[PDB]
Amino acid sequence: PPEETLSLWKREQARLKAHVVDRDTEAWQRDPAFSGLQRVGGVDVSFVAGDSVRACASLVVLSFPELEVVYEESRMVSLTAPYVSGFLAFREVPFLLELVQQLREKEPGLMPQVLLVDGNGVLHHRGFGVASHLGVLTDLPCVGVAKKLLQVDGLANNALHKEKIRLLQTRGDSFPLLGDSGTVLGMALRSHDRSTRPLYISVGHRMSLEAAVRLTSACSRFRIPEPVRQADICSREHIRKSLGLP
Ligand code: NA
Ligand code: NA
Repeated sequence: PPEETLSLWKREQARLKAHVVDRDTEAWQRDPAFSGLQRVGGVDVSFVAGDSVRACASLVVLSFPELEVVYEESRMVSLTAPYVSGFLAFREVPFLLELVQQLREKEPGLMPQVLLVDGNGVLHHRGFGVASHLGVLTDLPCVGVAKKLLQVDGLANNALHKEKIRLLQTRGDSFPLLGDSGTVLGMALRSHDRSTRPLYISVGHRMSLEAAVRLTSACSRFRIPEPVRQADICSREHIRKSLGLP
């Protein structure tokens, strides 16, 4: 894309990042068992294999703590914004925001109290990933749940990182991800007793990192937390139906 587009995207990230709230704002977030939390949402965008434009965007809502799907919606979309590392949210957030608003008007009684986002929050090139960008615009508590480590602010998958993973033992075990300067950007979380590869959790909006990590653990029946896993499944199924794939 033109340099003017990146410059204005950077400025919009800065505008919105100033609205990120990196503390807990709801009583349910400050309770050990999340008393008062009833619905947790999950979001996904998945590209059609062999394509960088056509994709499926999905929103699911699950009951908590039962983790049963109570709402699901998937839509095929065309991601026409250019792809630039550090700016993925500009491709994906428009469609996820539209799904949340459709829910808010169609069935407000099913609105999630928090979203688990397949993507990063403040652990990001500019401290403002998809989870933070979606969180600020929806004004919903949002957690970034990433399956791989984004190597930003001096973070690296190095010998130290691998030894810290070795010392993770069970579901719920976690260690902090410290930016080169001293800002903790997220946590690596072992989400399942039988998997060694952690998830990388960071604040999106309106949650503390400690609470976000605990919520992600509470939502994990398998390695991928249930709201994220169900949104991924919904997108894959919708693509296969829409394109007639066996
Ligand atoms: Na509950
Ligand atoms: Na271990």
